[PDB]
Amino acid sequence: LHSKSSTWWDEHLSEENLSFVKQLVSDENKTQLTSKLNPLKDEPWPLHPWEPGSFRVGLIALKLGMMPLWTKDGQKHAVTLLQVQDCHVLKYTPKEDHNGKIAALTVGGKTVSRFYKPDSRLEFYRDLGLPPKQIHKIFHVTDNAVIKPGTPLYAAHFRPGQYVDVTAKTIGKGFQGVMKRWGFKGQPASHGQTKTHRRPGAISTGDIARVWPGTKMPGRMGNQNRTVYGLKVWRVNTKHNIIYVNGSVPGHKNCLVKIKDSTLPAYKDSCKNLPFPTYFPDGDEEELPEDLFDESVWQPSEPSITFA
Amino acid sequence: VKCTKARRLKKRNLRTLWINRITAASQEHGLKYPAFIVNLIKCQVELNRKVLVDLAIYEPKTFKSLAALAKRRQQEGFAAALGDGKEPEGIFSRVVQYH
Amino acid sequence: AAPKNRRTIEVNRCRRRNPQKLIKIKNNIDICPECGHLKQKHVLCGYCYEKVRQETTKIRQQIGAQEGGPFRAPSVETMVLYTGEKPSEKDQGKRIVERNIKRPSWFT
Amino acid sequence: ISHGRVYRRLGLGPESRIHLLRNLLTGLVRHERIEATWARADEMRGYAEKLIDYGKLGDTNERAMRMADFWLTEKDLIPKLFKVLAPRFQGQNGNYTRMLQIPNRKEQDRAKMAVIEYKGNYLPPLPLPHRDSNLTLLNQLLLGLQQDLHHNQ
Amino acid sequence: RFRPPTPEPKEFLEYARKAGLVIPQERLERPIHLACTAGIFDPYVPPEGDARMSLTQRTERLRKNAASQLAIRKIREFDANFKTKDFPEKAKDIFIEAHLCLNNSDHDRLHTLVTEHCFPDMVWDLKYKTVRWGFVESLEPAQVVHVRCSNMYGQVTVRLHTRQTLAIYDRFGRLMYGQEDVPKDVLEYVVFERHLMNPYGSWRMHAKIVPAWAPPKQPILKTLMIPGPQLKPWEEYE
Amino acid sequence: TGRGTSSRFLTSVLHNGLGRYVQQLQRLSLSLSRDAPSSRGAREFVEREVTDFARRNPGVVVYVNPRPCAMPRIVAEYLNGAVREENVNSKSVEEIKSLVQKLADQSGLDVIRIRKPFHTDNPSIQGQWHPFTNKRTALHGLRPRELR
RNA sequence: CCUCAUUGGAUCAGGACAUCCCAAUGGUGUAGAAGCUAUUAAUGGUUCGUUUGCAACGAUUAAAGUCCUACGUGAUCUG
RNA sequence: CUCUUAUCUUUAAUCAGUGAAAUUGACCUUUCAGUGAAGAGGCUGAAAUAUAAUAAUAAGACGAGAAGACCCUAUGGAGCUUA
RNA sequence: CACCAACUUCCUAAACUUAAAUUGGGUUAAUCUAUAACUUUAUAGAUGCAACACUGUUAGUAUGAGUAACAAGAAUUCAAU
RNA sequence: GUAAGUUUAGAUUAUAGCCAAAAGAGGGCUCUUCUGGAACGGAAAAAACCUUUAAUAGUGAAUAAUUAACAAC
RNA sequence: GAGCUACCUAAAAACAAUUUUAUGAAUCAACUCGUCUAUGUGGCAAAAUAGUGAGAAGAUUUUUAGGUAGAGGUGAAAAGCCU
Ligand SMILES: [Mg+2]
Ligand SMILES: [Mg+2]
Ligand SMILES: [Mg+2]
Ligand SMILES: [Mg+2]
Ligand SMILES: [Mg+2]
Ligand SMILES: [Mg+2]
Ligand SMILES: [Mg+2]
Ligand SMILES: [Mg+2]
Ligand SMILES: [Mg+2]
Ligand SMILES: [Mg+2]
Ligand SMILES: [Mg+2]
Ligand SMILES: [Mg+2]
Ligand SMILES: [Mg+2]
Ligand SMILES: [Mg+2]
Ligand SMILES: [Mg+2]
Ligand SMILES: [Mg+2]
Ligand SMILES: [Mg+2]
Ligand SMILES: [Mg+2]
Ligand SMILES: [Mg+2]
Ligand SMILES: [Mg+2]
Ligand SMILES: [Mg+2]
Ligand SMILES: [Mg+2]
Ligand SMILES: [Mg+2]
Ligand SMILES: [Mg+2]
Ligand SMILES: [Mg+2]
Ligand SMILES: [Mg+2]
Ligand SMILES: [Mg+2]
Ligand SMILES: [Mg+2]
Ligand SMILES: [Mg+2]
Ligand SMILES: [Mg+2]
Ligand SMILES: [Mg+2]
Ligand SMILES: [Mg+2]
Ligand SMILES: [Mg+2]
Ligand SMILES: [Mg+2]
Ligand SMILES: [Mg+2]
Ligand SMILES: [Mg+2]
Ligand SMILES: [Zn+2]
Repeated sequence: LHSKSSTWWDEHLSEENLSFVKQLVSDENKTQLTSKLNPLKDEPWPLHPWEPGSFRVGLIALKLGMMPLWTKDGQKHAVTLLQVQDCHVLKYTPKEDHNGKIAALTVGGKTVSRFYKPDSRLEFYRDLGLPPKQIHKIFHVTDNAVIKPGTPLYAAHFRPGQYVDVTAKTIGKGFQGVMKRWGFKGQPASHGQTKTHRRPGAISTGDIARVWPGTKMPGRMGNQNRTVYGLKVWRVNTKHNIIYVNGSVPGHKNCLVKIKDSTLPAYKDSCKNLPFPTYFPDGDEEELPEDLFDESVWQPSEPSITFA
Repeated sequence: VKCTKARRLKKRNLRTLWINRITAASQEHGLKYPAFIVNLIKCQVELNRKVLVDLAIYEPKTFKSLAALAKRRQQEGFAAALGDGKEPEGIFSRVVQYH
Repeated sequence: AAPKNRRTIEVNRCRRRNPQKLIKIKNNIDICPECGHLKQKHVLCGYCYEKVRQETTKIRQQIGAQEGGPFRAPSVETMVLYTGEKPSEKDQGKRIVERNIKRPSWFT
Repeated sequence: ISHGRVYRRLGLGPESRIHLLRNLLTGLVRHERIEATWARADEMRGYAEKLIDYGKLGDTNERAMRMADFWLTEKDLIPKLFKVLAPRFQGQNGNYTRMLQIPNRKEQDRAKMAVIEYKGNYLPPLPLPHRDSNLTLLNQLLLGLQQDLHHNQ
Repeated sequence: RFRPPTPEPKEFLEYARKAGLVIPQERLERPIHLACTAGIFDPYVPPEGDARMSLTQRTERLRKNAASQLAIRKIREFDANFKTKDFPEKAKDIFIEAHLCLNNSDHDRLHTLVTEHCFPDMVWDLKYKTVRWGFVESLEPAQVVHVRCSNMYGQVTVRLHTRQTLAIYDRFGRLMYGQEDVPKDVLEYVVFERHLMNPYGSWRMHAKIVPAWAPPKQPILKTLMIPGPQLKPWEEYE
Repeated sequence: TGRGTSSRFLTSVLHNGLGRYVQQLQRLSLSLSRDAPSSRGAREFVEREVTDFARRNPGVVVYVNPRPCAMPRIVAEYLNGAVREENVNSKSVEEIKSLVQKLADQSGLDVIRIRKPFHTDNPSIQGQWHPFTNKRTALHGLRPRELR
């Protein structure tokens, strides 16, 4: 037929070429990712010193899960594990184009296949010389903290003792009622209640002869962007690029999250101690220990706690 | 019923249109509409509002002369009233009597 | 709750001719190379499959005649042979189903 | 919310689901090629795979016998499972069942259908989707690329 | 309340076909009347080489008078004016005039110039069509070639060699078979007939005889596809 | 009824008055009955008034057709091609005489809403108003706030 | 000569401020602590039971405000 | 009940077949303040405003229904009791 | 130191001066009959003589709505197993 | 200054108003009498207030009423 | 018009098991009835369904045929019943 037809990467490939293309595409991922492993030796942009009021870039990480953790005081803290995975700087804007006072950096993590993606996204990455990433996000960065595109970022970018903010899409609950969506009391089970147990009561008053905008009603619950503020970093695993963040993080396991320094008033200028542009392992000024801990943390393999 | 009633509102709406267009044309030469209409009458010119609009749109040079004429008659009026007593009447304030 | 007003054809014509309610055109229709009949890309050909099942029913008919009753399933492998074919050494000790027709070209 | 649940709700309830799948499995073992609705055939495929594993355990295994006894309502099939199907699939580590989609049922319900079979059976081969030949234009260009890449290190 | 379900009964055939019915044959009280007989009493075999001749044939008929002239006597017995000398000309008049009707489609006149075995073989495949038949000069004069007789019918095959033009069109005026205006020479044998008994019987064109040794006719302009055998999944091609 | 009907502008057939005035009506057809009460008044029009009308209008061709008739009818044809038909059933001589004269004076142009009482092809003598008339120029044509 | 007949609750609450608690202040017959009076402010909050047919109490609270929305709200439910 | 929760079936929803009912002046069917008889999508003045569906809620259209209630009227009835 | 504005009035042509139960008068659609007319008319005589509305009657077709609601246990070699 | 009025003959319908203003009587309301009103303009929307002799065509004109108004030894 | 229902006449039927006794006694089926709640409300049904309940050898229940008729009949009186 002289009409539109559908195609996908595998339609015309033979049995042998099916394996060959798979190995080739994975081969390219290897070479491209090892080209960018050395930022400081590839014309790094000038590195300005830290000044008060600076905001540096953040990372995109995958949610591994939760585990228990203890402090030297014996308290148990439930902690979430975030893995920084194929995180690169992707695009830079200046203050003018972003229209904010501050500039913008777009980061991206969790490389994905190239086979079911629009041509537009693939061209964007081919210019940058990176395999495609699962998600983009935007970070507000001051001019001193700008980092050149194509620069990888690592869990060591964060250090134990700093507080952080995580934003991710919450678990979806589908279309829900009014009791489970907004915690409405509902109506009694017995004593004459007829076909009204979990229903909303009166919508509004009789006078206004309408329903106010923003009235809470049954609808689709979850799958929204939410942020958690002021989560402490208890430990960083440099070998696997794992960050231990106090408490709960929005989203399901294997959900990508946005990690950046906390914007709460208390920790206004705490990034003085942290690597200001970012943590460069290519610099190799000093080789980090595999596990970084916060001082209060009780490390395993230590003597059992005796509150003498 | 609407067609019959619009027949009489048509004549008042066109007069509103003519006045708006006349005010536009006179303000170009610096005259408010009341002054232009009144002082033209005092010169014994009986052009109506429909005809005045045609002059403004299609005869800009002739309309400009009328504005000067109406301004001159207005200027004469101020002098005549401002100077109390017997002062010779303005050249353009002369009224041609009929019998 | 009952309608307060009759709904006009102009209102109704917008509802039932909206694109959300129209039949979507299909891009996954293709031809079978062997028979030249139409098929969808991800589903088997309904004409070539029809050939196989009609032959399968014939074979299953013959199996029933050999068994002669319920609960007579063999404990050994089965094989189907067509006129002009004889069991090989590997075919020894396996139930043999015999078909009058010649070996079909597709069947191997 | 049905996140993470790995079963379809079929039949009159949980027990009815098992019995419906049990009959389909019994038919599959006897005939080795069955037509059912796509959803039901998909639900029964998992049990078809695991049943062969139990047969591999062996005739003398008591747990296999009890499981085989439950699932095969016709008891003549029990020798078939242990002495025919299991010997056939000794080499394989999995993927004993082949399931494909066939046109919609022409019976006024227009059900989505599937043909499920055990691999290696004696029936006429199904008309499977066959990939293109290496002689096609696109394949040759890819084949040309492969030769250069391997030969040049 | 309600209204009753009346069943509310080219339609009787379906009614009785679905229901099924015993249709006993009926003896027609009035015998059907035939003014012409299907077929030719004796199909004249055209001698080989009778064409491409650029009177000898008439002599051969005089020899066949044993089986033909006796029939002429019968033709005279009922009319006494049928002379094969003048008949050739009259035959042409029918032929030429009859074919001309097709242009106008004056089916009324044809019924008076052709029998009930030629009208269905002249108009049936021309409904929703606009033929244009014109007669160019006749190469050679017409000649009687065979006279046979059987209530009592007589057929006088005539041989004509003429040049004609045909330009059949579709409903939409598009050309379908022929050239708009180009003469072609044709040697066709026509079989006239008459109902001797009827007082109001005359000579009308009955049928035409096609020699096996005739050249093939001009083909249609359009190109045809002849479908091959259609096979159900059971069947296989051979 | 204005929005429910067509409209046009004031016009003349061929600039009728510029060079010479030409009468638009070009033909009158009157059909009558010799003996029919409805056509009595039309009959008197033929007896008395038809000839005088014909002489006054020498460019109008008049056809009078006495025939067995049910309604007497007047058909008027114009140069521009318009055709107008009138029932003359049971009308007096005065009415028919009045009607016939109205037809002669009319033009073939359709009697529908006329948008404007006036019409000119040369509306302006001194130049049509455009926004720049009554705007004074500037030295070197400098637009406002331009530095130069 | 006598007379007499819409409103609770549940759910969800929108609003007024003539402010019950929380917050900022003036005065005192304000030593401190408790209070009294007035200005300002509508911010979020303003409990659970028993006997009750309207009240009558118990134990709490920083407080258990006063009113308007056709008992605010019966095509949401109930006495 | 505090204080709700999980599972399964029904229904729901999507696909195929069949196919009602009350209801309906016309509708190209918005929010606020005013006016008004307790009263406004339609009036006055501001304001808001690409267009059509699908699934939900029930504030309003003094939403729709039944032979429901209440007072009064007729020189309209009827049952019952008597002094 | 005024302009604007309700045919209030003037002007060109005309016209002759103010909710509604009820009252006086002038025409007229349709059909039939008398006598005429002859592409559908005239003068008379007649009448079941004119409907945007009675929760009107009959029939038709919409709206609600392709909505509410309705139905066949499974596989196979199919008055079968 | 102006054109109506009485009698004779025939005849129905009507017999519950509405709001403003003025004077009384009962006791804010409620009775009684006197005056006006029933826009298409103005008063915001506006039956009852103010401007308005009937109803006509016109791409003329003059006008009426017209929610506006300019702390004080 | 008493094929429903009220009452009656005649001729016929049904009541297991268990405990008491010697029964308008007890527990509880079949059977008869219809207490309370929910569903349903153009419903499966113009009075039902699902549970829960009352009686269950008697003033019991059921079958067949006959009788009483509107100023009337019937009524363990609810002004009930009489298609
Ligand atoms: Mg609850
Ligand atoms: Mg419930
Ligand atoms: Mg509102
Ligand atoms: Mg005006
Ligand atoms: Mg619309
Ligand atoms: Mg889900
Ligand atoms: Mg799932
Ligand atoms: Mg509130
Ligand atoms: Mg206050
Ligand atoms: Mg309500
Ligand atoms: Mg509802
Ligand atoms: Mg459907
Ligand atoms: Mg709209
Ligand atoms: Mg309002
Ligand atoms: Mg508005
Ligand atoms: Mg739907
Ligand atoms: Mg509503
Ligand atoms: Mg009375
Ligand atoms: Mg009475
Ligand atoms: Mg007037
Ligand atoms: Mg009136
Ligand atoms: Mg009538
Ligand atoms: Mg009608
Ligand atoms: Mg109605
Ligand atoms: Mg009606
Ligand atoms: Mg419909
Ligand atoms: Mg609906
Ligand atoms: Mg449904
Ligand atoms: Mg009885
Ligand atoms: Mg017993
Ligand atoms: Mg007892
Ligand atoms: Mg009991
Ligand atoms: Mg008892
Ligand atoms: Mg009784
Ligand atoms: Mg009683
Ligand atoms: Mg009854
Ligand atoms: Zn095929």
